[PDB]
Amino acid sequence: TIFEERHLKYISQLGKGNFGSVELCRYDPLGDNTGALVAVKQLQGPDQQRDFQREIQILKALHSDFIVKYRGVSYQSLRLVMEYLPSGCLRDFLQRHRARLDASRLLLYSSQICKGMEYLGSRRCVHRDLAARNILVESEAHVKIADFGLAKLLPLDKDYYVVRPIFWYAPESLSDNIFSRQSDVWSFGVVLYELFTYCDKSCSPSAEFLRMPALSRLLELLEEGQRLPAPPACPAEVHELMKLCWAPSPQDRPSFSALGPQLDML
Ligand SMILES: N#Cc1ccc2ncc(-c3ncc4c(n3)n(C3CCOCC3)c(=O)n4CCO)n2c1
Repeated sequence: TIFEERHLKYISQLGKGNFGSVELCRYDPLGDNTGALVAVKQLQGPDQQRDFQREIQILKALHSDFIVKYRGVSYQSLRLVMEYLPSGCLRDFLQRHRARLDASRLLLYSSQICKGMEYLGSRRCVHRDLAARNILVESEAHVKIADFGLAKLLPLDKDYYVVRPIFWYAPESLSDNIFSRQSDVWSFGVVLYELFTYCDKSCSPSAEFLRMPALSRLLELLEEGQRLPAPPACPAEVHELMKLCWAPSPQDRPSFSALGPQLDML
C-alpha cells in the first residue's frame, strides 16, 4: 500500500488523463528486474491537487473486476500506484486486433463495462468521462474502466450533480452542466458505438458529429433528435439499446441494471 519511490523503476510514458500523467513503472524492491509492472499517475495547481486526493480515495474504495485496481501510493509528492493492464487502452486494442474480434466479443466488452458501470452507480459515483480511451484491456476476454479524475460522488440526498470532449456528453450536461448516472448511460451509448466501429478514426463520434459555435451546434443537433448512425455490422438490437441510451430525457434512459441482461442475452 505504500510504494517506496526509489524502488519504482521508470520504464515509459503510458499517457495523460484529464488531469495528469500516467507512467509505466516496475516496482522492483529486490533489484532483479523480477518486480511487478505498475501504472503510476501523478501531477505536474491546488484545484487539481484537491481533485487528485479525491480520485485516489474513490479508486481505493471501489472493488470490482471491471474497474482498475488501486494498489497504493508513493510519497514530498503524491503518486497513485495502480495495477498495470499490459494490453493497454481499448481504443488502440480494437483498431489493432479488429480482424480477430467478432460481434460476440464486442458484446462481451459491452457487458463487462455495463457491469462496471452498474457497480459505480451503486457506489453513487458518476464517472463523467466514460469513453473507449478510458477503458483498459486486462486480456482479450476482459476489460476494465479507468480514469476517475473527473469522477463525482452524488450527494447523499441527490441523484444529480451540477459542475463548474463534447461528443460523449448528454444534452443536459452540455446545456446545464448537469451530470448523473443517467448522463453516464448516454455516454455508454457512445462507447457501444465506439466498440462496434472498432474505434475507427474516420467514423469516430467526432468525425460523424462534425460532418453533421461548436457546443451550441452539437446541442441544437441533439435537441432535433439527430444521433450517431447505426455502426456498420452492428446488430440491430444493439443499435436499439444505443438509441434508448440516447433518450432526450434522463428519466427515459434505461439503468445500467436493465441494460446488462439485454446485452448478455443477445
Ligand atoms: N489511469 C490509468 C491506467 C491504469 C492502469 C493501466 N494499465 C495500462 C494502462 C495504459 N496502457 C496504455 C495506454 C494507456 N493506459 N493510456 C491512457 C488511458 C487513459 O488513462 C491515461 C492513459 C493510453 O493512452 N495508452 C496508449 C496505448 O494504448 N493503464 C492506465
